[PDB]
Amino acid sequence: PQVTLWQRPLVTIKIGGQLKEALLDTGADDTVLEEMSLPGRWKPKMIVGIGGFIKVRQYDQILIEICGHKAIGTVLVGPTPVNIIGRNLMTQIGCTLNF
Amino acid sequence: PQVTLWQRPLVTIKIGGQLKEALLDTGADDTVLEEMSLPGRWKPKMIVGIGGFIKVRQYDQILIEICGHKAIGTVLVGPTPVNIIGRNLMTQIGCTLNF
Ligand SMILES: CC(C)(C)NC(=O)[C@@H]1C[C@@H]2CCCC[C@@H]2CN1C[C@@H](O)[C@H](Cc1ccccc1)NC(=O)[C@H](CC(N)=O)NC(=O)c1ccc2ccccc2n1
Repeated sequence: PQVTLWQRPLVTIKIGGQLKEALLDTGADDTVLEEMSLPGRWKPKMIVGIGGFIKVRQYDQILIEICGHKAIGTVLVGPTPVNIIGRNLMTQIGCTLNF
Repeated sequence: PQVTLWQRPLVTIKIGGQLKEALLDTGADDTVLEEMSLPGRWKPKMIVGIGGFIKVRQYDQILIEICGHKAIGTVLVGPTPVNIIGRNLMTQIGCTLNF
């Protein structure tokens, strides 16, 4: 459906057997979730945003359901004040901007 | 038109008599442009993103053309590595996410 932007575009994702709210971020290249326990092997990684860098744990081949749509991809876990769904998973579910 | 997200959603804006590329960011509450000269009176402001805070100059009632669509609103100028069009101006031009 058409999600307008008067308020933040938040949605519910299910990942790691848990339900969470997340922000559909067309400006985030990656998907970054708050600290949590995930099944798998991870690598350290450094990412950067407006204020500088944060170190996150990279997870690959993670199944994540975004509003009921299964998607598999790389998830970054770390100190983000808010769970962010980046363009990587959004393209998989078919999201897009309308102008 | 429907802007997909395989690559970054960049567009051309015209502001301050100049043409610039900017990112359509559904995850940014505000609009933040790289340091530039703007016509007006400004207030200092602190904003925060993934890595922490940055101090920006707030400008109000600024006319900014996004891909030819005039919009008037508050612009934040400061040390951002990339010009960001936030949800504030996007709602004015009628942008929205399609799921
Ligand atoms: C997540 C990551 C992969 C690191 N990518 C990014 O962070 C990219 C980096 C890009 C290049 C540098 C300039 C910014 C763009 C867009 N950002 C995405 C971009 O969408 C980013 C996502 C975000 C949201 C909340 C908190 C942190 C980060 N938004 C922001 O940084 C905007 C800044 C603004 N416009 O006011 N912040 C917020 O709108 C915002 C909202 C709620 C908050 C709650 C607590 C703390 C901070 C909060 N910040």
